[PDB]
Amino acid sequence: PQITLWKRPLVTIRIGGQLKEALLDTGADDTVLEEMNLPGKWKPKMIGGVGGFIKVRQYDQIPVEICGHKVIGTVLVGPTPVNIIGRNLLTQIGCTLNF
Amino acid sequence: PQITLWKRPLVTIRIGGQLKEALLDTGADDTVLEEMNLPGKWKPKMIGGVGGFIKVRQYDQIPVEICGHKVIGTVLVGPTPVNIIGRNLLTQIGCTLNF
Ligand SMILES: CC(C)CN(C[C@@H](O)[C@H](Cc1ccccc1)NC(=O)O[C@H]1CO[C@H]2OCC[C@H]21)S(=O)(=O)c1ccc(N)cc1
Repeated sequence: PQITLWKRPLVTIRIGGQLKEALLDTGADDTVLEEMNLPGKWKPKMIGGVGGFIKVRQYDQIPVEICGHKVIGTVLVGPTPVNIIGRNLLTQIGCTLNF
Repeated sequence: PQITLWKRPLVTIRIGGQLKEALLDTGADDTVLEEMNLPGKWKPKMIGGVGGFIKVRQYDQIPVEICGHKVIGTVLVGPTPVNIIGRNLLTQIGCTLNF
Protein backbone atom coordinates (compact mmCIF):
# COMPACT_ATOMS: atom_id res chain seq x y z
CA PRO A 1 0.00 0.00 0.00
CA GLN A 2 0.78 3.71 0.05
CA ILE A 3 0.42 4.94 3.64
CA THR A 4 -0.10 8.63 4.46
CA LEU A 5 1.21 10.13 7.70
CA TRP A 6 -1.76 12.11 9.02
CA LYS A 7 -2.18 9.28 11.54
CA ARG A 8 0.39 6.91 13.03
CA PRO A 9 1.43 4.27 10.52
CA LEU A 10 0.30 1.16 12.41
CA VAL A 11 0.24 -2.36 10.87
CA THR A 12 -0.65 -5.83 12.09
CA ILE A 13 2.25 -8.25 12.51
CA ARG A 14 2.52 -11.85 13.67
CA ILE A 15 5.46 -12.91 15.77
CA GLY A 16 6.05 -15.90 18.00
CA GLY A 17 2.51 -17.00 17.08
CA GLN A 18 0.95 -13.79 18.39
CA LEU A 19 -0.77 -10.99 16.49
CA LYS A 20 0.36 -7.44 17.39
CA GLU A 21 -0.01 -3.87 16.20
CA ALA A 22 3.22 -2.13 15.38
CA LEU A 23 4.46 1.23 14.10
CA LEU A 24 6.31 1.48 10.80
CA ASP A 25 9.24 3.56 11.95
CA THR A 26 11.87 4.97 9.58
CA GLY A 27 13.56 6.54 12.63
CA ALA A 28 14.25 3.13 14.18
CA ASP A 29 17.44 1.23 13.15
CA ASP A 30 16.12 -2.01 14.70
CA THR A 31 12.70 -3.56 15.35
CA VAL A 32 11.75 -3.35 19.02
CA LEU A 33 8.79 -5.13 20.60
CA GLU A 34 7.08 -4.80 23.95
CA GLU A 35 7.92 -7.38 26.61
CA MET A 36 6.77 -10.86 25.61
CA ASN A 37 7.99 -14.42 26.25
CA LEU A 38 9.68 -15.33 22.97
CA PRO A 39 11.51 -18.64 22.83
CA GLY A 40 15.01 -18.79 21.35
CA LYS A 41 18.60 -17.70 21.88
CA TRP A 42 19.08 -14.02 22.73
CA LYS A 43 21.77 -11.59 23.84
CA PRO A 44 21.38 -8.39 25.85
CA LYS A 45 21.70 -4.99 24.24
CA MET A 46 21.08 -1.36 25.16
CA ILE A 47 19.24 0.94 22.75
CA GLY A 48 18.96 4.73 23.07
CA GLY A 49 16.10 7.04 22.17
CA VAL A 50 14.30 10.14 23.37
CA GLY A 51 14.31 9.76 27.15
CA GLY A 52 17.48 7.64 27.26
CA PHE A 53 18.27 3.92 27.18
CA ILE A 54 16.43 0.65 27.53
CA LYS A 55 17.82 -2.86 27.98
CA VAL A 56 16.50 -5.26 25.36
CA ARG A 57 16.84 -8.92 24.50
CA GLN A 58 18.24 -9.31 20.99
CA TYR A 59 16.90 -12.30 19.08
CA ASP A 60 18.43 -13.00 15.67
CA GLN A 61 16.87 -14.77 12.67
CA ILE A 62 13.29 -14.59 13.94
CA PRO A 63 10.45 -15.05 11.44
CA VAL A 64 7.94 -12.21 11.44
CA GLU A 65 4.90 -11.61 9.25
CA ILE A 66 4.12 -7.98 8.37
CA CYS A 67 1.00 -7.27 6.26
CA GLY A 68 1.44 -10.58 4.48
CA HIS A 69 5.19 -10.16 3.99
CA LYS A 70 7.07 -13.08 5.49
CA VAL A 71 10.47 -11.83 6.67
CA ILE A 72 13.27 -13.09 8.94
CA GLY A 73 15.57 -10.99 11.02
CA THR A 74 16.50 -9.40 14.29
CA VAL A 75 13.89 -8.48 16.88
CA LEU A 76 14.68 -6.68 20.13
CA VAL A 77 12.36 -7.35 23.05
CA GLY A 78 12.02 -5.02 26.05
CA PRO A 79 10.26 -2.13 27.70
CA THR A 80 9.43 0.01 24.67
CA PRO A 81 6.09 1.75 25.04
CA VAL A 82 5.04 0.84 21.50
CA ASN A 83 5.87 -2.03 19.17
CA ILE A 84 8.19 -0.67 16.49
CA ILE A 85 9.11 -2.06 13.04
CA GLY A 86 12.53 -0.63 12.26
CA ARG A 87 14.67 -0.33 9.17
CA ASN A 88 16.14 -3.84 9.45
CA LEU A 89 12.67 -5.18 8.63
CA LEU A 90 11.32 -2.23 6.62
CA THR A 91 14.04 -2.98 4.05
CA GLN A 92 12.84 -6.59 3.82
CA ILE A 93 9.26 -5.59 2.99
CA GLY A 94 10.65 -3.10 0.46
CA CYS A 95 9.36 -0.03 2.21
CA THR A 96 10.37 3.40 0.91
CA LEU A 97 9.60 6.99 1.91
CA ASN A 98 8.24 9.04 -0.98
CA PHE A 99 7.68 12.78 -1.55
CA PRO B 1 12.32 11.57 -4.43
CA GLN B 2 12.01 7.98 -3.16
CA ILE B 3 14.24 7.19 -0.19
CA THR B 4 15.24 3.58 0.57
CA LEU B 5 15.92 2.57 4.18
CA TRP B 6 19.22 0.70 4.00
CA LYS B 7 20.72 3.81 5.59
CA ARG B 8 19.21 6.25 8.05
CA PRO B 9 17.03 8.71 6.07
CA LEU B 10 19.02 11.81 6.93
CA VAL B 11 18.36 15.14 5.27
CA THR B 12 19.54 18.74 5.49
CA ILE B 13 17.07 21.18 6.97
CA ARG B 14 17.16 24.92 7.61
CA ILE B 15 15.59 26.34 10.76
CA GLY B 16 16.12 29.72 12.37
CA GLY B 17 18.63 30.52 9.61
CA GLN B 18 20.90 27.55 10.32
CA LEU B 19 21.58 24.36 8.42
CA LYS B 20 21.24 21.07 10.29
CA GLU B 21 21.10 17.36 9.59
CA ALA B 22 17.87 15.63 10.56
CA LEU B 23 16.21 12.21 10.55
CA LEU B 24 12.98 11.63 8.58
CA ASP B 25 11.04 9.81 11.31
CA THR B 26 7.68 8.19 10.62
CA GLY B 27 7.53 6.96 14.21
CA ALA B 28 7.63 10.50 15.61
CA ASP B 29 4.33 12.36 15.99
CA ASP B 30 6.25 15.56 16.46
CA THR B 31 9.42 17.23 15.22
CA VAL B 32 12.09 17.47 17.95
CA LEU B 33 15.40 19.29 17.51
CA GLU B 34 18.52 19.28 19.66
CA GLU B 35 19.05 22.25 21.97
CA MET B 36 19.38 25.45 19.99
CA ASN B 37 18.33 29.04 20.26
CA LEU B 38 15.24 29.92 18.30
CA PRO B 39 13.32 33.18 18.23
CA GLY B 40 9.62 33.22 19.06
CA LYS B 41 7.22 32.49 21.89
CA TRP B 42 7.38 28.99 23.32
CA LYS B 43 5.87 26.95 26.14
CA PRO B 44 7.20 23.91 28.05
CA LYS B 45 6.02 20.43 27.07
CA MET B 46 6.91 16.86 27.98
CA ILE B 47 7.37 14.36 25.15
CA GLY B 48 7.84 10.63 25.57
CA GLY B 49 9.87 8.04 23.71
CA VAL B 50 11.97 4.97 24.40
CA GLY B 51 13.65 5.53 27.75
CA GLY B 52 11.11 7.97 29.18
CA PHE B 53 10.02 11.57 28.69
CA ILE B 54 12.02 14.74 28.14
CA LYS B 55 11.06 18.33 28.73
CA VAL B 56 11.11 20.51 25.62
CA ARG B 57 10.29 24.00 24.38
CA GLN B 58 7.28 24.03 22.08
CA TYR B 59 7.44 26.68 19.37
CA ASP B 60 4.44 26.97 17.07
CA GLN B 61 4.35 28.27 13.50
CA ILE B 62 8.06 27.88 12.72
CA PRO B 63 9.13 27.79 9.07
CA VAL B 64 11.41 24.88 8.29
CA GLU B 65 13.18 24.24 5.01
CA ILE B 66 13.25 20.52 4.30
CA CYS B 67 14.92 19.12 1.18
CA GLY B 68 13.95 22.24 -0.81
CA HIS B 69 10.42 22.35 0.61
CA LYS B 70 9.36 25.28 2.81
CA VAL B 71 6.94 24.11 5.52
CA ILE B 72 5.52 25.72 8.65
CA GLY B 73 4.56 23.95 11.86
CA THR B 74 5.35 23.04 15.46
CA VAL B 75 8.95 22.48 16.51
CA LEU B 76 9.97 21.11 19.88
CA VAL B 77 13.48 21.92 21.14
CA GLY B 78 15.31 19.98 23.80
CA PRO B 79 17.73 17.21 24.77
CA THR B 80 16.91 14.72 22.01
CA PRO B 81 19.95 12.71 20.94
CA VAL B 82 19.12 13.36 17.28
CA ASN B 83 17.24 15.92 15.19
CA ILE B 84 13.97 14.24 14.21
CA ILE B 85 11.46 15.38 11.59
CA GLY B 86 8.14 13.88 12.68
CA ARG B 87 4.79 13.40 10.95
CA ASN B 88 3.54 16.91 11.75
CA LEU B 89 6.03 18.17 9.12
CA LEU B 90 6.42 15.03 6.94
CA THR B 91 2.74 15.48 6.04
CA GLN B 92 3.45 19.07 4.99
CA ILE B 93 5.94 17.85 2.39
CA GLY B 94 3.55 15.18 1.01
CA CYS B 95 5.59 12.29 2.44
CA THR B 96 4.19 8.72 2.34
CA LEU B 97 5.40 5.21 3.13
CA ASN B 98 5.16 2.79 0.26
CA PHE B 99 5.59 -0.99 0.05
C1 LIG C 1 14.62 8.78 18.48
C2 LIG C 1 14.90 7.93 17.25
C3 LIG C 1 16.29 8.28 16.74
C4 LIG C 1 14.80 6.41 17.52
N1 LIG C 1 13.50 6.05 18.13
C5 LIG C 1 12.48 5.77 17.10
C6 LIG C 1 11.45 6.89 17.08
O1 LIG C 1 10.73 6.82 15.85
C7 LIG C 1 10.52 6.87 18.28
C8 LIG C 1 9.51 5.72 18.21
C9 LIG C 1 8.58 5.74 19.40
C10 LIG C 1 7.22 6.00 19.23
C11 LIG C 1 6.37 6.06 20.33
C12 LIG C 1 6.87 5.81 21.61
C13 LIG C 1 8.23 5.54 21.78
C14 LIG C 1 9.08 5.50 20.67
N2 LIG C 1 9.78 8.11 18.33
C15 LIG C 1 9.95 9.12 19.19
O2 LIG C 1 10.80 9.26 20.05
O3 LIG C 1 9.00 10.19 18.93
C16 LIG C 1 8.81 11.18 19.94
C17 LIG C 1 8.68 12.52 19.19
O4 LIG C 1 7.31 12.56 18.80
C18 LIG C 1 6.50 11.74 19.66
O5 LIG C 1 5.69 10.76 18.98
C19 LIG C 1 5.99 9.44 19.43
C20 LIG C 1 6.87 9.59 20.67
C21 LIG C 1 7.45 11.01 20.58
S1 LIG C 1 13.53 4.90 19.30
O6 LIG C 1 12.19 4.43 19.56
O7 LIG C 1 14.09 5.42 20.50
C22 LIG C 1 14.37 3.63 18.78
C23 LIG C 1 15.75 3.55 18.89
C24 LIG C 1 16.46 2.46 18.43
C25 LIG C 1 15.76 1.40 17.86
N3 LIG C 1 16.41 0.31 17.41
C26 LIG C 1 14.38 1.43 17.79
C27 LIG C 1 13.68 2.55 18.24
